[PDB]
Amino acid sequence: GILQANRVLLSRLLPGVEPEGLTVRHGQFHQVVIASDRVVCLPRTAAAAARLPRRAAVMRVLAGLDLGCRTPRPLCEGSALPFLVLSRVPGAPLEADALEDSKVAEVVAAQYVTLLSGLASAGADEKVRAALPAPQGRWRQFAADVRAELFPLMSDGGCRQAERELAALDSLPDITEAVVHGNLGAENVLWVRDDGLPRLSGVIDWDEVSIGDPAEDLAAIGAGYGKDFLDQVLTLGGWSDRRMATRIATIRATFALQQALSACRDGDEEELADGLTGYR
Amino acid sequence: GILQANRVLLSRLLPGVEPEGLTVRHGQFHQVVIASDRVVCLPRTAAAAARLPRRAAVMRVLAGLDLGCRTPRPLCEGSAEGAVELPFLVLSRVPGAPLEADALEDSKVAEVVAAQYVTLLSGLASAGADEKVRAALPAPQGRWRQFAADVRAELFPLMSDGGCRQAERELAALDSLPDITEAVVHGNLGAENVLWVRDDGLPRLSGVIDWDEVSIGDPAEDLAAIGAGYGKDFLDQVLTLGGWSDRRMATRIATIRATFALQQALSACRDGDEEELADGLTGYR
Amino acid sequence: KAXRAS
Ligand SMILES: Nc1ncnc2c1ncn2[C@@H]1O[C@H](COP(=O)(O)OP(=O)(O)OP(=O)(O)O)[C@@H](O)[C@H]1O
Repeated sequence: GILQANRVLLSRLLPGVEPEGLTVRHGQFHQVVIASDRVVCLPRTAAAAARLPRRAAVMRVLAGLDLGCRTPRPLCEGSALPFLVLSRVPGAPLEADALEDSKVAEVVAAQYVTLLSGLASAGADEKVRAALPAPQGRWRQFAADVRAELFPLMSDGGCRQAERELAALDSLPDITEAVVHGNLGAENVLWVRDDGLPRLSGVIDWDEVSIGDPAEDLAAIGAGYGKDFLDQVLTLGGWSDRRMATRIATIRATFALQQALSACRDGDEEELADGLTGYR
Repeated sequence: GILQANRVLLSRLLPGVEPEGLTVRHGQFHQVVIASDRVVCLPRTAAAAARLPRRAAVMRVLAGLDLGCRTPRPLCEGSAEGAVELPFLVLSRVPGAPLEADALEDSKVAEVVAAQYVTLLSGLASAGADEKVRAALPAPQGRWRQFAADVRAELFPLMSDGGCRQAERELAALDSLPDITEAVVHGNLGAENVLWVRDDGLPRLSGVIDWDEVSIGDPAEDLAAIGAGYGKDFLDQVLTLGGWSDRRMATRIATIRATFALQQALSACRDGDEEELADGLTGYR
Repeated sequence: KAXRAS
């Protein structure tokens, strides 16, 4: 298996730990080996091995930001196939059932605001801007990939309604003021319950991290938990103007296509079908 | 005492958490409150509250170092560092527990444990070269000369005549020591402040805590702490792997290691921990 | 993998 193949590395990084006891979350680009208090990122393709140095450097930069919560901190890096040991953020995700409690929502939203605030502030820092990437015309490049790859798979009516969504992207300004997680899903935000009310342990999965528009992350929160909750976060954070709502609404439309676009490339039939549900 | 007094503030910072089931460690300036996943530094005085802005900046710098392990991470805003005074400071709690001395009887545990100490101390040493870290952290001059004076002023009154004689022998060599300001020094790297995850396999270093006395200083200070706790053989192993087994370094450690008992006593005297003070003065009466 | 973006 994957554990047997890397037993030499695991014996070094995790001395005495039985490899077959561990779990391996086979992600998209990396193969993270889940240990008790840490994980071990390994590149699947050769291209991922080339980016791992800067990825490791990026993760260290994120570790020195005041986000009001933990992030995977680099512990070790080398070769054998390059590797990166990151700290395991404790706590589990939060289901939408919990937000039905009003007092919980206040707390959860407030800590989300503190997180997004820290990300916003960090984007101003010159050091952070140099460390992290900031692609120009990511949406127009995205639109071209969608038009190339997904349009053939879509219906006539689906292409119309898709083109309207891609048309909206050109209206958006190319903002690069804040740090953007890029995939701020519910399962990527970990929480501490059973002590008091939920307390944000930390965020994980920063593979789509960049300097960009913070609406992207707000949209992700809205995709996870919905209208009423996002409104609460916007009102507390003071991001409830029309232009911000427009940017959020516009970006959220692409989430279905982004799922399909990725699934198309890595031959995921279940994801591709789900992403194209409306578009055919 | 502290739990009851700051019940209202803690009820904000820790919503719905019963203060009855929270621990407290006494600090010189601050009063740390141990929750499950985080810690809250509470000023004893307004002077202590004025230091927290700078404290927050320091802990951020430590969180950015390559120590190969966790440190307490500021959970405040970034703009808290520019403030005049903070009523509190929240830090992330490092998971794991301390390690016993008897665990090191297994040689292969010592090899692993020492290697991770080396990774830590190597990280602190090379970070001390970085000029932004030097600018961030304090770097007092003639600290040894001053330390001896603080001991004679504060601790000698609590000591017997015999304890004072033995103290003088230990404090004598401090004036002769060179005032090194190279590495990032923890200042209290005792066994208790070094936490380990030992749930699977051999002990792995989780992280380090109590950076109240952190500074740019002599890396022999930290090595002395290790020597004080785990002893001769283990230290030498750490010195070998790290490559600090030279005669000069060994001599500095030997001198400081003798005074490390007094360092604990002086610390516990200032923060007012009677049991910790009794332990430190064990022998000095 | 997923509608948040992934
Ligand atoms: N710091 C971490 N702590 C705990 N689990 C983690 C951590 N980082 C990643 N994971 C695990 O990885 C899963 C998500 O995949 P991961 O973030 O490793 O993706 P990847 O392969 O690096 O690339 P991509 O983000 O493009 O999918 C999480 O659900 C979790 O199980």
